[PDB]
Amino acid sequence: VRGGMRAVEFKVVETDPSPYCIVAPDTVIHCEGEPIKREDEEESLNEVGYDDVGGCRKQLAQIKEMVELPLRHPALFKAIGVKPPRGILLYGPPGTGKTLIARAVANETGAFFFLINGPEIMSKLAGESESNLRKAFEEAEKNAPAIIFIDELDAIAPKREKTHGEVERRIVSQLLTLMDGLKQRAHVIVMAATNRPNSIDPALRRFGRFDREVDIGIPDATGRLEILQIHTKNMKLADDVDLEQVANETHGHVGADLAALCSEAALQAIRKKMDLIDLEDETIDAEVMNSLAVTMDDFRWALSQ
Amino acid sequence: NRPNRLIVDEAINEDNSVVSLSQPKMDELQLFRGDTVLLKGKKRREAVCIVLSDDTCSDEKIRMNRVVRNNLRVRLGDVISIQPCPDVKYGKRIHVLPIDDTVEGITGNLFEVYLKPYFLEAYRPIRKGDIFLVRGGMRAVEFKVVETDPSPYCIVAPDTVIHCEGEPIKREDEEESLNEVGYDDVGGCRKQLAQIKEMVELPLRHPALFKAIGVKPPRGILLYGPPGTGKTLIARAVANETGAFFFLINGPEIMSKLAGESESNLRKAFEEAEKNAPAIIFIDELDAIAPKREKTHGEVERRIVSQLLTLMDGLKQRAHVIVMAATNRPNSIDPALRRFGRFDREVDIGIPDATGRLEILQIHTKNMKLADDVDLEQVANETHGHVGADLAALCSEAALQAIRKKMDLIDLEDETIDAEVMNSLAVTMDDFRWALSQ
Ligand SMILES: Nc1ncnc2c1ncn2[C@@H]1O[C@H](COP(=O)(O)OP(=O)(O)O)[C@@H](O)[C@H]1O
Ligand SMILES: Nc1ncnc2c1ncn2[C@@H]1O[C@H](COP(=O)(O)OP(=O)(O)O)[C@@H](O)[C@H]1O
Repeated sequence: VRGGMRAVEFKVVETDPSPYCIVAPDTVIHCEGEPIKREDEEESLNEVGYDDVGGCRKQLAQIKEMVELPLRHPALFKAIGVKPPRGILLYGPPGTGKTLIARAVANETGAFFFLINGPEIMSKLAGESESNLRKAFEEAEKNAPAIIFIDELDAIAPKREKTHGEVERRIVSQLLTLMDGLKQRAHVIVMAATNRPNSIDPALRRFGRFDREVDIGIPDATGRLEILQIHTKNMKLADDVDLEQVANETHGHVGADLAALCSEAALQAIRKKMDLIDLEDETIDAEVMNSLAVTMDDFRWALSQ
Repeated sequence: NRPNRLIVDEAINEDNSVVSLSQPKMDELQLFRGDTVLLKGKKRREAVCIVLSDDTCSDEKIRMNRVVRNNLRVRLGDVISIQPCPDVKYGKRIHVLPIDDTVEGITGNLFEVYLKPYFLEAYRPIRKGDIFLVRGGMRAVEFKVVETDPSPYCIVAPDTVIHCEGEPIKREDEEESLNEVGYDDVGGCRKQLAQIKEMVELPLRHPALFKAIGVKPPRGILLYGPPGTGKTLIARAVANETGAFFFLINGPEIMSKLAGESESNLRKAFEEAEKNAPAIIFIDELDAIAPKREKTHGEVERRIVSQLLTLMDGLKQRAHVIVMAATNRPNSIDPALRRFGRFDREVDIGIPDATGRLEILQIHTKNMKLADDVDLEQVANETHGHVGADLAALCSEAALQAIRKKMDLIDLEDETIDAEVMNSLAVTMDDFRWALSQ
């Protein structure tokens, strides 16, 4: 159930007409004050899903079929002799949803996920850095089927003309080795992200490595409208809010932009309304957050900064 | 929902005894042009002031300077209640002492140099426990009201006796010095401050909001502009002004530690800002740490940036902590620092305009005695491309020049400088002329 700028998950502990029934205007509803703890096999809905991605469609269609078999039907490859794609490279400017896309495909496919971030790896001491890459790959395999997503890849593999360092080079090579090291039982796929080919070390393309590529462009008008909706699903929008308009005027924006736009319009709304009445810094009351509504005026303010 | 509850906004009048409301509010409250009022705020505190009208003030808000705002224990944005106080009467005795860390360095008769001028026929209303500021002798002295005869409040009239029994009380933790950076110490920037202010308003003043909400507040604020533009000053003020915890990081400083010892510091810094959140982490010369573009080169130089990137992405939590950095321009910085969740907000602090300099000039001459011939508007008018650091240097030089001609030749230096002396000395337009001509 969505509201007060967030979503609450509820479990049906028992129904009178058991085990199923319809909740009618007369149905009494008990809600005895104690919040149950989530059970391992009960994925939170607050998780990334294909339904949290907008704009991409053809790209998702491709990626989906690419991982379908290896990540959902591993035995197939134990019995078969064909090779599934091994590395999927994601092209596009920042805030395009590459990470979001990779995280969803994983969740959405029950796959094990492990995120690697260049800046993060590249800040470890020399040697301590590679030990991590290996420890990472090594773990993704323990829990395969799994998806290893290297975030800012070019932060690790730029070699072209920009590489320089008896460590910088020692790392790439390490990544190359680790890549070729794949291929086994329940398969694990590697997904990386960068702004464009040119950034990456040509070696990473060499077939058996990142042999598949997907370019996530910038959304189109419809794409933004879509993205807008996704990021306003938990908030109360006034009737004057025209997302289509908002979508129509944000030409070259990317998801990260639109999300920021929504976040700002809501915080702006929170500052005029709630804020001035003043019911903050305590333990925010649901009813309050629930009544507050972002207005087209609030998105106007955001689009004008 | 209480016609007497108002949002404490900034002051137009720098005088410690006055607060401004709007006429329609003065009516609704039935208050007059000079009525003494009783102001209630936080930590069960109070203050007594004189209320004037302000056509630029809004019905809901109340303008009040940092002295009163502190006496009340409220920050801008906070709410206080106002009530009339006509029953107030002329004071008999008054005991006040200076706050130790505001008189170190000087010797002399403060009463004569400070109290006497400050009160003199102004009929300032004071409530016991009040702490007020007085400027002179090229510095500001802080005084606390230890006790008033007509207790707990009264007016200081030409007849009111004023005791000042020689012992300087020690400051109390929760009593911020007025000698601290404030929005009132910044001039020129306005729109930039307006932006930054609203950016940190919620996360730094209403943390729980984000515990209960799912929206993301800006995470990194990047400040663009040439040197001496007040970027550091701006960041330090927003922090103070918002009760936020502040932690300064300086590139050159970090980049001088041994390899590894340098990153350990960045982490230890971020790690501490979080301990005391809400907090503001200001990285000073950022480009001294993150230039990567084409100018980065070093199995340590790179290892640091990456470290900063990691630390940035590491943010996001309970009471939020915001990161503010400063550089001369985009180009200088590593493009990676822009990547949304990091320094996703930018603010360009240009060079002041004519009015901006006039403003800045005033701020840096508030503690000195200016002769009547001093024309700051002129001074402002001729300093075209100057920036705050310039104007401040200009003031500092004009005063030192004044000190060298006057005091200096009479010769009463190298001993324990007497307040009365420093207080009499006045910087003349001639002194600013000398400065502007070097
Ligand atoms: N197609 C999209 N649909 C919905 N949200 C998106 C999309 N693209 C980006 N976003 C928003 O922008 C943030 C983008 O960051 P991320 O997914 O890490 O993208 P990238 O890896 O390109 O930087 C996401 O967390 C999401 O909130
Ligand atoms: N807008 C301003 N208002 C008042 N003083 C200013 C302003 N800008 C700069 N200054 C003066 O210049 C010195 C500028 O240094 P700093 O604040 O560190 O600026 P920056 O970080 O750009 O070098 C400040 O301490 C202050 O005395």
